[PDB]
Amino acid sequence: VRRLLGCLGSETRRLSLFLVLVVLSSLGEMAIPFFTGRLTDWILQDGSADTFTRNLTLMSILTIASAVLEFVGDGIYNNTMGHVHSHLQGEVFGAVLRQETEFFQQNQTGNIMSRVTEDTSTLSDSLSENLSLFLWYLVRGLCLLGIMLWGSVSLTMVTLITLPLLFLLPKKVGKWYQLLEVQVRESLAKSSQVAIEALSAMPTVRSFANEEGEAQKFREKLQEIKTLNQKEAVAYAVNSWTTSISGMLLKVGILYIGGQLVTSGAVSSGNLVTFVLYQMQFTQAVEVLLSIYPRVQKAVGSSEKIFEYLDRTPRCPPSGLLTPLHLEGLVQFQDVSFAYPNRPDVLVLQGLTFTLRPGEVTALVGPNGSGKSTVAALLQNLYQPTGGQLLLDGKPLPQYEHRYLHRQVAAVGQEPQVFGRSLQENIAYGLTQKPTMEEITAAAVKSGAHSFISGLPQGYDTEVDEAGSQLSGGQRQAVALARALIRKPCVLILDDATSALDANSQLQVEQLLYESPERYSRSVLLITQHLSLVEQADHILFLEGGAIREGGTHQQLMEKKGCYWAMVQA
Amino acid sequence: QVNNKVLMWRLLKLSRPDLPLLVAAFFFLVLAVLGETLIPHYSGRVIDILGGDFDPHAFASAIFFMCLFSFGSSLSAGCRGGCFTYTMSRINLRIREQLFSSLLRQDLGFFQETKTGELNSRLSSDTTLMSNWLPLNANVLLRSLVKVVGLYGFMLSISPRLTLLSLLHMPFTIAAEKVYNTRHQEVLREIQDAVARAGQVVREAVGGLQTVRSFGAEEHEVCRYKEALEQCRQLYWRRDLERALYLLVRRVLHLGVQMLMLSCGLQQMQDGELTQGSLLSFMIYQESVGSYVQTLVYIYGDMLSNVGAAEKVFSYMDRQPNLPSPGTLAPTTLQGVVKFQDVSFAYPNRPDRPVLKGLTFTLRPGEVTALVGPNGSGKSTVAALLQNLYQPTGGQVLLDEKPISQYEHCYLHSQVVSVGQEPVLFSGSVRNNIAYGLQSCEDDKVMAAAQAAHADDFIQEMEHGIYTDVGEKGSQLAAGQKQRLAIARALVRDPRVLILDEATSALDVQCEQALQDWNSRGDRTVLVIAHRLQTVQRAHQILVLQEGKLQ
Ligand SMILES: Nc1ncnc2c1ncn2[C@@H]1O[C@H](COP(=O)(O)OP(=O)(O)OP(=O)(O)O)[C@@H](O)[C@H]1O
Ligand SMILES: Nc1ncnc2c1ncn2[C@@H]1O[C@H](COP(=O)(O)OP(=O)(O)O)[C@@H](O)[C@H]1O
Ligand SMILES: [Mg+2]
Ligand SMILES: [Mg+2]
Repeated sequence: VRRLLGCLGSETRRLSLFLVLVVLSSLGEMAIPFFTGRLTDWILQDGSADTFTRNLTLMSILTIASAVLEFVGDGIYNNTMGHVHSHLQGEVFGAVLRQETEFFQQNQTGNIMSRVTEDTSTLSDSLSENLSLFLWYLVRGLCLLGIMLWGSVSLTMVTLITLPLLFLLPKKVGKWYQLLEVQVRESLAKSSQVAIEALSAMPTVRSFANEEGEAQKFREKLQEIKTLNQKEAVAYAVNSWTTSISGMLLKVGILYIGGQLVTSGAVSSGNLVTFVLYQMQFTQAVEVLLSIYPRVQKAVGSSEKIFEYLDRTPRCPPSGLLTPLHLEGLVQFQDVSFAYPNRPDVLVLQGLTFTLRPGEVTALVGPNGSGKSTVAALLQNLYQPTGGQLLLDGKPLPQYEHRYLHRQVAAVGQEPQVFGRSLQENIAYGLTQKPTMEEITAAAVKSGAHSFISGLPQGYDTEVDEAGSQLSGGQRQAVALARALIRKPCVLILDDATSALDANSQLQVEQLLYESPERYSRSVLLITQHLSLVEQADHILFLEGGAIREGGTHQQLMEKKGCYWAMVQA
Repeated sequence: QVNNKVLMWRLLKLSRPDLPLLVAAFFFLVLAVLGETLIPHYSGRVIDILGGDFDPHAFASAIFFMCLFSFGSSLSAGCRGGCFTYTMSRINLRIREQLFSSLLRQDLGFFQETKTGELNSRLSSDTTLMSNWLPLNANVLLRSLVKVVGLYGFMLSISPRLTLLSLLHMPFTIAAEKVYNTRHQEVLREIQDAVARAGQVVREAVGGLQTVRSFGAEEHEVCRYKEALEQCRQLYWRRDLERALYLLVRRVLHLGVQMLMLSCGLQQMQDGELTQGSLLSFMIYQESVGSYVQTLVYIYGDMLSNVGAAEKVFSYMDRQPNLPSPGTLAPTTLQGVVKFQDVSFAYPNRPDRPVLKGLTFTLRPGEVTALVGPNGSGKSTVAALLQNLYQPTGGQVLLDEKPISQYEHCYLHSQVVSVGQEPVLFSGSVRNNIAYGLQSCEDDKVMAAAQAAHADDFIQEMEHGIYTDVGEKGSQLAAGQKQRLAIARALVRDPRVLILDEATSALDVQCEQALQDWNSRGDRTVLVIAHRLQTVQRAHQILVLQEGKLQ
C-alpha cells in the first residue's frame, strides 16, 4: 500500500541501518556447517595441527558477532515500530473528534471504540511480528542459496528444481481435504437444527410421548454423517502420505547425485557434509516463509480499511479566524429554522425571533416535548441553522474562533456530566491555564459548592468515578454551575439548573441572577419549569411547539389572558 | 487440582470402544518415528563409504535401504493420521447422541428456564471443540515419548562420551525458561493496566463529547491521550527488550555446547573411535532433540488448559431429573372416568405465585363439560394437569380411584390427547404430522380420520395425496390456519378423553367434534374450553373459572 509505506517515511535512516545489521548477522550465522566441512576434511587428509588452534577460534568469533548484531538489529526494529504504533494511534484519535456530532448520535459508542482501540493495536502487533519474521528468514534463505551455488553447481540445481514439487502437491490434495470436510460440517449443522426444532416444542412432544421418534430422527442424520467422514479419514491418509514421501525422497536424490559427483572427482566428501547441513536449514527457511505470508496478506487488507476511515471528511465548518476585544455579548436570532440532520424530511423548528440584549433576562417556558433544549444547543456551535441567520456582534458563529467562542459562551446541559478527575480539575475544565487557588474558591462560593465540600475530609481534591456514583443529583448540578461560572462567560445558558438542586442553592442563585451586579456584563437564557424564578425576567417567551406563540413581560401576559396564565394556575 | 481429575477420568471412559483404533494408531506412530530416525543413521553410512574404496554393490544397497525405509515410514505415518481423525469423528458422534438421549428425559422446568440458544451452542459447537481433546493430545504425547527415547538411544550407540556433553546442558535451557517466564508474566500485567488506562480516556471523551464540544476542550482529550500512549509505549519497549535478551542468552548457551561438542568430536575422531559419517549422524540427531524435549516438558500444562470446556456438557447430561416414578396400570378395560379434588398446583419455576386454588369437579363417560375464564385464570393450566404434563404441588388428580403418577408413559398419553391455541407443526410430510406419536398402522387410518372437520378440500385440490411436504413452522398450511390438521391428528388415535383448549371459535360452523358428532358413541368424555361465554349446545355441566375458583 502506497500511503501505508508513505506513513513510514521519516524512519528511512533507521530502516536502512536495520537492513545492514540483518545481512551482517545472517552472514556470520552460517559458519558452523561451513567450518565443519574443512576440519573434517583436514583430519582425513592428515594435515597440520597449526590450523586447528585457529580455525575453531575464528568460527566461534563469527557466530558470536552474529548473535550480538541480531540482538542490536532486533533492538532497533522493536524501538522504531513502537514509535510508529504510538504515532498512528494518536493521529487516528484526533481524526475521530474532528467530525460533526451528527456522526455519533449516542449510538456508535461501540463501533467507534472498536475501530480506535481494539483494531489499531491488533493491526500493529500483527505487522510488527510478521514483517520481522518475513524479513529475517528471507535474508537467511537468500544467503544460503548464495553459498549453495558456491559449494556446487549441479546439486543446487537439483534442490531448486524439486522445490516446487515439495510445496505444490500438498496444497492440491489439501484442497481435496476440506472440500469433503465442508459437507461434514454442513451435515453437522443440519442435524443440530433438527434436534433443536424437536426440543423447543417440548410440551407438544411430552403430551404425545414420542421421544423414540425423535431419537430415531436424530440417529438417521448421524448414520449419514458416519458414511461421509469415512471418506474424510481416507482423504487425510492420502494427504498425510504425500507430504512425507516427497520430503524424504528429496534427501535420497540429493545424496545419490552427490554420491555420483564425489566419486567423479569434482568435490570432496567433506563438501557434501556442508551441503547436507544446508538442505535442512534451507528447507525450514522456505517453510517458515510460506507460513508467514497468509498473515501479512490479510493484515495489509485490514490496514486499508482503517486508512480509508482516517480520511473521513466532516460536514461542519472547521473554525474561525477573528479574535476581538470588548465583546458586546448580544446575540440576535433572525428567522431561524432548524431541521435535524438525522431526519431532514421533517422540520422540528421554525420561525424563531428574539434578541438577547446584554444585561437583561430572557427566559422561555414551554410544555413537555416542545423542543426547547435544541434551541440552547443551537446557541453555541453544536449545530447549524438550516435556513436562518444567527448573529453574534454582527458576525455569525463560524466566523469566530472555536476556542475563543466557547470560552465566551458557557452552558450547562439538562443532564450534567461529571468526568472522572479531581473536582478542582473538573471545576476548571476546558480552561487554557489553571487559575489560582482563590479563584476556584470564589467560583465555588458563588455556585454553592463551598457550603458542602468543606465538610468532606478530602477537601477540593476528591476523586470521582466515571459517571455519578460519588456525587449526588444536587452535587452534580452544583459542580456544573461552578464549571460554567469560573471562565466568566458573556452569555450564560442554564437548562434545568434547579430541578434537583437544593433550596439554599436555589436561594443564592436568585440574587446572583437578579440582585448581583455581575448580571450587567452577561445576557442569560433560562429554560426552566419553576414559576418562582421568572418573576423578574425582562422578556418571557412561550414555546408551545415549533414556533413562538406569544411573548412579553410579566404584567402584559397576565393582562392579555393567554395560555401563560392557564399554565401558571395549573 | 482435584476438580479436573474427575472430568478427565469420565472423558477417558467415554472412549472405551475405540481402544483397537488407539492401539493401531500407537503402533503406526512408533513405526513412523522409527523410520524417521533411521535415515540419518544411513546418511552417515554413505559418507563413510564415499570417503574410502568405492564399491557399487554396497552403495546401491545403502540407497535401496533408504528407499525401503522411505516408503515404510510414509505409509506408517499416512495410516496413522487417517486413523486418528476417524477416532475423533467417532468420539464426536457418540457424545452428541448420548447428550440428546439424556436431554430428552428432562423436565419442562429446564426448557423454560434455559434459553434454547444456549442448548444449541452446547450441542452443535461445544462438542466439536471437546471431542478433539484426546486425539490431538495422544498424538502429540506419544510422538515425543518415542522420539526422545529413540534419538537418545541412537546417541549412546554412536558415542557415550560425546552424548554426556549435550546431556549436561539441558538444565541451562530449563533454568533460562523458568527465569524468563516469571518476568514476562509480571510485565504483561502492567501492559493490561496501561491499556485499560488508555481506554479510560476514550470512555470519557467519546461518550461525553457533547460536554467536550460545548466547552472547546477537544484538544485536551487529544493531549491527555498522548500520556496514556507514552506509558503503553515504554512498557512495550521493556517487553521487547526482555524478550530479545532471552533469545540472545539461549542462542549463546546453545552455541557453546555445539562448539564444545565439535571440539571433542574432532579430537576423538582423530584417534580412531569415530568416522566422518558418524559425526554427520550425530550432528543431525542432536538438533532434533532440542525442540522435542521442550514440547514434552510443557504438555501437561497445555492439556489441562484445553480440557476446561467439558464442564457444561457433562453437567447437562448428568443432572438429576424431576420426573416422578412411573409404574403400571390396567389396560384391559377402561371405564373412562376422571375424578378431581383439592388442587393447589403451582409452577416449580415460580412457586411463590400460585395459579390454581382449591376446586373440585368430575368427568363422566356420558357427559361433556365446559370451562370459561376471562384471562390468566388457568385456562390451559388445568389441561396440563390431566395429561400428566405437570404434577401438582398440592392435591392430586384421580382416575378411577388411583392417581395419575403411577400410570405408564405410553398408554396414558395414547388415551388422553389435547389441542391448543398454537398447534405446533413439525418437519416432514402431512401424513407424518397427521399420525405423529404412532409407531405404525397409520396407512389404513389416515384417510378415515383426516376428513373429520370439513372432508378434504385443502389437501384434495393439489398433489392428489397426503404426501405433500410442509417444511418448518410458518408454512403453506391453510386448513383453518393449521387447526384442521391438528384436530384430525387427535382423532387418529381414538382417545377416550379429549381436551379442547381453543377449538371451535370461528370454525364452530364445523361442529363435528363437540357433541354426539364425536362423543356419546359408547362412552367418551370431552372437555371444552372457551374464552367468551358462548351458549353450550346440548350442555351437561357448566363451569366458569375466575382466578382458580368456580361456582
Ligand atoms: N439526535 C437527535 N436526532 C433527531 N431527533 C432527536 C435527536 N435527539 C432528540 N430527538 C428528538 O427530537 C425532539 C426535540 O426536542 P428537544 O430534545 O429539543 O426537547 P427537550 O427540551 O429536551 O424536551 P423536554 O420537553 O423533555 O424538556 C426530542 O424530544 C426527541 O424526540
Ligand atoms: N409457561 C408458563 N410458565 C409460568 N407461568 C405461566 C406459564 N403460562 C402461564 N403462566 C401463568 O399462569 C396464569 C394462568 O395462565 P392461563 O390462564 O393458564 O393461560 P392461558 O389463558 O394461555 O391458558 C397466568 O397468569 C400466567 O402468569
Ligand atoms: Mg428538555
Ligand atoms: Mg390457552
